[PDB]
Amino acid sequence: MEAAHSKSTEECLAYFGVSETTGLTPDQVKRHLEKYGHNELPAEEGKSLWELVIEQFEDLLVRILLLAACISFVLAWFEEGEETITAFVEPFVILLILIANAIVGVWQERNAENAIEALKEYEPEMGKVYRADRKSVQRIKARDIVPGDIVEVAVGDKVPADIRILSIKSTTLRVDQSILTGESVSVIKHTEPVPDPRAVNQDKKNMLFSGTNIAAGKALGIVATTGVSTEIGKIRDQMAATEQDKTPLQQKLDEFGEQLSKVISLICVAVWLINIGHWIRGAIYYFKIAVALAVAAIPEGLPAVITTCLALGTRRMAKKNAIVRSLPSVETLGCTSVICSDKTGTLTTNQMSVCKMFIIDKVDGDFCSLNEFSITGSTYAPEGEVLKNDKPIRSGQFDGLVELATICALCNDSSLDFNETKGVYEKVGEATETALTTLVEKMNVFNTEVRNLSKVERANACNSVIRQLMKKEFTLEFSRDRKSMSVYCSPAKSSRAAVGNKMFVKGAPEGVIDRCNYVRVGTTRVPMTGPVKEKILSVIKEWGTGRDTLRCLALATRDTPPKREEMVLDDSSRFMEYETDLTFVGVVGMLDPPRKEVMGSIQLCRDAGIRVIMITGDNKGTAIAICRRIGIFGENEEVADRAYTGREFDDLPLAEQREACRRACCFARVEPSHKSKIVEYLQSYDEITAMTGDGVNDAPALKKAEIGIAMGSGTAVAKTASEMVLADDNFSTIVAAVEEGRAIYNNMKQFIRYLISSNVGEVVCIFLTAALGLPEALIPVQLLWVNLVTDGLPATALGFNPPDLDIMDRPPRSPKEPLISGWLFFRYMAIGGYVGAATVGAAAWWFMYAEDGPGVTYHQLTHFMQCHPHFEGLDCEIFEAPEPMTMALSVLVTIEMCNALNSLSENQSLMRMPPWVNIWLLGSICLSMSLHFLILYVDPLPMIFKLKALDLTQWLMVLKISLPVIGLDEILKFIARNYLEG
Ligand SMILES: C/C=C(/C)C(=O)O[C@H]1C(C)=C2[C@H]([C@@H]1OC(=O)CCCCCCC)[C@@](C)(OC(C)=O)C[C@H](OC(=O)CCC)[C@@]1(O)[C@H]2OC(=O)[C@@]1(C)O
Ligand SMILES: Nc1ncnc2c1ncn2[C@@H]1O[C@H](COP(=O)(O)OP(=O)(O)OP(=O)(O)O)[C@H]2OC3(O[C@H]21)C([N+](=O)[O-])=CC(=[N+]([O-])O)C=C3[N+](=O)[O-]
Ligand SMILES: [Cl-]
Ligand SMILES: [K+]
Ligand SMILES: [Mg+2]
Ligand SMILES: [Mg+2]
Repeated sequence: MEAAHSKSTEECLAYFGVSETTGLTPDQVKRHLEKYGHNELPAEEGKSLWELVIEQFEDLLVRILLLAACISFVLAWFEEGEETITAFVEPFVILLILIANAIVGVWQERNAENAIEALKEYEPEMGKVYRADRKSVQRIKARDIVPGDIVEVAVGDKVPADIRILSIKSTTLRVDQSILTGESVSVIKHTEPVPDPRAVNQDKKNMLFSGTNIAAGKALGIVATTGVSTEIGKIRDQMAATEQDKTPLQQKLDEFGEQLSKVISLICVAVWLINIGHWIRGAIYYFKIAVALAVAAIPEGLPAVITTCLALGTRRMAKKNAIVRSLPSVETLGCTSVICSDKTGTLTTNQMSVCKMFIIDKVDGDFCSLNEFSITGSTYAPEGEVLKNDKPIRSGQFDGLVELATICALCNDSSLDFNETKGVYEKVGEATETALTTLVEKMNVFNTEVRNLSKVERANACNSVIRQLMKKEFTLEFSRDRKSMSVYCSPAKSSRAAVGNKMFVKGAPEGVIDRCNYVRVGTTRVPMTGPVKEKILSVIKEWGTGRDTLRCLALATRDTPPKREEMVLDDSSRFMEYETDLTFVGVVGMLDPPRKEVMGSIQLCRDAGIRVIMITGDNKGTAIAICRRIGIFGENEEVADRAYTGREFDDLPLAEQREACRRACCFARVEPSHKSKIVEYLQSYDEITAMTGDGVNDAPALKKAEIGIAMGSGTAVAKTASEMVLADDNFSTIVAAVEEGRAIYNNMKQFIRYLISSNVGEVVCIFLTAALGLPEALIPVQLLWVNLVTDGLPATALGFNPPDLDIMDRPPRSPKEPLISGWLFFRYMAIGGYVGAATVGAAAWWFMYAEDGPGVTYHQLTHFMQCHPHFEGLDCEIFEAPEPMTMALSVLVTIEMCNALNSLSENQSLMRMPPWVNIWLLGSICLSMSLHFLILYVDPLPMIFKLKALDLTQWLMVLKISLPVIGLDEILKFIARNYLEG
């Protein structure tokens, strides 16, 4: 039954054809099951391990790096293998790296908890239905509840289906709908049809939504929808539907990878360009250079280096209490352009606070004076002080304030509890009432010593003094008609009727103040006149529709109550006349106040070019008032077309909506799906958006946003949906979390540039040793070992570079900003040209012009393949020698050690930026050298690798070749800052 909130109770009973008095039939329930299925959100299952590993292989660079590992296996099989059988295992290192880099990724994806299973925790197991099967109530499996069933709910029950209320058997039925509206105050339901067929859950006061739970009362209803078709079912349907996008950086690495897949295909054509005429050996040569061509092109270990860089940011962030569940999100938080954030529980403490209160002062003539007070503290904890005119006063010095707190402590069902496990006070009962309980604690009316109390005894210390002052005989409950409630108290002394027993009354100000024939002035009573009533009804309207928009409760007493045996308590309708001839005492103003640090944190995002949008299910006038307090709006700023309710927003034509999401800062009366749209719209303008929330109703927006941030105090659902938890609930840690993102990516830019322009030299070299007939090509094992650990250690040290000073004064980077720019392309083309020649020039220097180099002949080194009169006097097996290739390896090692010293800063001299500033960089160069020394001096490693040679002079030669790269860059660096300024 769709739109059941708008039809009558008879109409709903008629829609299915049932009476309340007797349920559905076994005939009906069987047919309904076959029509509507069972009552359950369907579980969503993760990917199988087979289908998870396969996803690692979809990337092209690993799809071609896999292809090169296979090609190596064949070459390993052939007699070059069998000449040196032990050292054919270079593919296994390739394969092992592909297996490792894939295994860390699957563990990244395998370790993950399900936010839909977290939602199904709101499905109750059992349900109470009346069916025609039997006369009594029937407790059955809630998944067997079909629509049209008659169901019953009492205190503490989870509502098992979306239910239209038929009969509220208690006085009020109070429901906790935080799962849909994000609010915590109990909603008072009714049975009258709500007509608008496009009313939001906040307006559907006659509905009971599956997942929500009953706070107080008992009710009977008829099921409107079961299973996925329910408001909570729409939440997960939009949660399973959303699909998280590719990181902007991972887009570039896919962009970059997609181009190597093409430029690798092209260099293989230029090798075949050797057709200038002006079989196993020929085959092996085409392949043995193709494999090394791929190994020299794709930056292996860059996935390894990137992973450990984020993993350390995860570790440093946890020091600042930001728990990062997804490692790729530590950089996307830097380019956050917009921050969408929930209100209650996020920007505010979600703890009702009594900010202001007043009582009468003077009443003479048409003049009426009020004592107005201010109460500090933004939490249920009894911490905070009462102020009059911003100077602290002692509440118990005002006789009117004594009565005000007595009414607050006695006309109250709520309590205060200190959770020793959590270390924080928690409400016991209604949020609205618990606020009054905390007020009495802050305003220690009878001056009870509370400094030495344990934290558990402090919770109710002051209320318990008042409880022992007067005995609470009975309580006239809250009822919808009068919007008021009362308690009947007897003095519990020997004075009895002389000191007199009293009625204490609290409720909506209009209803109470009408039934107030007197006005309390301290101890004395004065008749309620026109002027006095207006003066108090004036201030209430000011506190109601002001810059402080506060729910006001009127506190009155009845000094001469009716006779205890004269009042009947079966009937909630006589209660209003019972609460008559009252004496007005005072008024209190309530607010879920913003967290201490939220305001300043917003100003910091504004300073960093990040806007903040509030999106709340709370009433609009309240969200606007919290917005002014936070700084989203000005204190006197006339919000006009800048704050919309979900309905007003939905009423705009689709075109105007996207423009609204760019100019509007506040959104209220919002259903869960409304938040996901606004995120989606902001994303349509291609700015990275961040969603902060804590409730279940935020899980759609938390998933859609590129970066979800859940509060620690929030629901599990919200955490499971998001990529970051604020352990300490400190909103300031978001601003700090961004700073890390901006800083990391800057360092990521360096070690990506550093590791890539290292890869570009390995292709210039491998091409030179292939275009010209040079024997000495770098062996793939060297490129691997260097690109993995010899280049890995330095690149990771670029991750520790100092951050920029203005890092938080620049606007967010464009997500499509390219890493290698225009000149920086040339700068690395020139750097790539050098290191490409420096490794191949060493190769020739051994044979041609060296004392231990027997070859010489240069022109014959270029044509050494055939190997007799042209090769006479020289051994052919001397070209396989390991000594001529150490220079190539040691050139590349020393130049990339030096190129890493150029990577500590783009476009800036190291004469001006000494490597001292990054001490980590220098130590990492040492270990790559110390490990390089190891790969040259221990038989198991110089057998796979090359042998040390010309130690006295070769080392000088490599150091003599590697120096000009610092000058090449330092000249290119000076060319850069001379031209960038103009
Ligand atoms: C030689 C080794 C590599 C890995 C290579 O070819 O990378 C190219 C390449 C794919 C790009 C280029 C490289 O371009 C060249 O190398 C041009 C000359 C090639 C001839 C050499 C043979 C004689 C990078 C290396 O810039 C330079 C320094 O030339 C990175 C850059 O931006 C990045 O991808 C950096 C972020 C990872 C990309 O041009 C990139 O392609 C893109 O899609 C871009 C736009 O992104
Ligand atoms: N934003 C808020 N700030 C402060 N309080 C809020 C706020 N929102 C709701 N409440 C309190 O919560 C109860 C929720 O009832 P509900 O039907 O949702 O009423 P609304 O006034 O909110 O109409 P609305 O949905 O906004 O159009 C109300 O009952 C009472 O105080 C109200 C109430 N009253 O409204 O008059 C009287 C009362 N006693 O005891 O007299 C107890 C309440 N209570 O415990 O929640
Ligand atoms: Cl509203
Ligand atoms: K997300
Ligand atoms: Mg919330
Ligand atoms: Mg309201």
